[PDB]
Amino acid sequence: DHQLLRYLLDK
Amino acid sequence: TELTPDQQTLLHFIMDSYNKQRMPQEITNKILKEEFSAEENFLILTEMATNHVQVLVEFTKKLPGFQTLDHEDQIALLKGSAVEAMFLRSAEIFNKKLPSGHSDLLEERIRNSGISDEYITPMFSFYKSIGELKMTQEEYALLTAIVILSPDRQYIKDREAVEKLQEPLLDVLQKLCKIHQPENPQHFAELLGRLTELRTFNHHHAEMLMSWRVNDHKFTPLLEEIWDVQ
Ligand SMILES: CC(C)c1onc(-c2c(Cl)cccc2Cl)c1COc1ccc2c(ccn2Cc2cccc(C(=O)O)c2)c1
Repeated sequence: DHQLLRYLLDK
Repeated sequence: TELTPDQQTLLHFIMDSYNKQRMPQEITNKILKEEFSAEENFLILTEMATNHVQVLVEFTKKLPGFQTLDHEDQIALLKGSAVEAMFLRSAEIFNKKLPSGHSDLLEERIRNSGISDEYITPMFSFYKSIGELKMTQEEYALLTAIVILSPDRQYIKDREAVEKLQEPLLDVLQKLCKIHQPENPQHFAELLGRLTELRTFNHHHAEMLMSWRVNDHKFTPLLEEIWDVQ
């Protein structure tokens, strides 16, 4: 649901 | 009017990330090198769109006052502004006639990519129109940030904490529309018109994704995410 975007915002 | 020392950094802090990251030559080079088929065209456009969602998260990453907002709010924002930022980024290319854009060929692949006609017309019109404004990189970068940080978005939570971030940028755009464009007052109001037009394309787009989806057209995991389930 937001796994990929949340990841990208925590890099 | 000019620009307070506090707003003098908003222009730089923003105009920095805007140049800090561009698209890989290996990708934008395919617009020219690769063949011109309805699949190869659609495939290349998917590639750019996907690679661009990253630059977006990165650019939108910084944006002062951004990492302060609720995590269930940064997502809504990135999702609701994905396509609009992308649309505004391509407009810059066709208008700036950038060398790495290959707009002449790009416009080719675009027109022949399974895209409906109803949506192919408005698309270029917006391009010719917005093009006529002879916008400046500073106008593009600020307008984009303005687009990304739009309270009015859907599934938002603290719509009030967003307006506290967009309003500042909006104030720095007008000042420029009075400083670098005194001869015409409406400039600022010209640029804000682009916010409602971009929004019109979100509507066109949700639909052109359906046409694609029914045709066994898949998108990357990342784009599927941002555009919701593909
Ligand atoms: C999924 C794919 C088929 C797609 O669906 N709708 C759109 C679509 C269309 Cl056809 C028009 C407008 C918006 C979208 Cl989403 C797209 C991808 O189309 C584009 C076209 C141009 C784009 C992009 C992304 C970037 N650019 C330009 C660019 C070139 C070089 C460097 C940079 C940079 O990042 O500085 C940008 C995507």
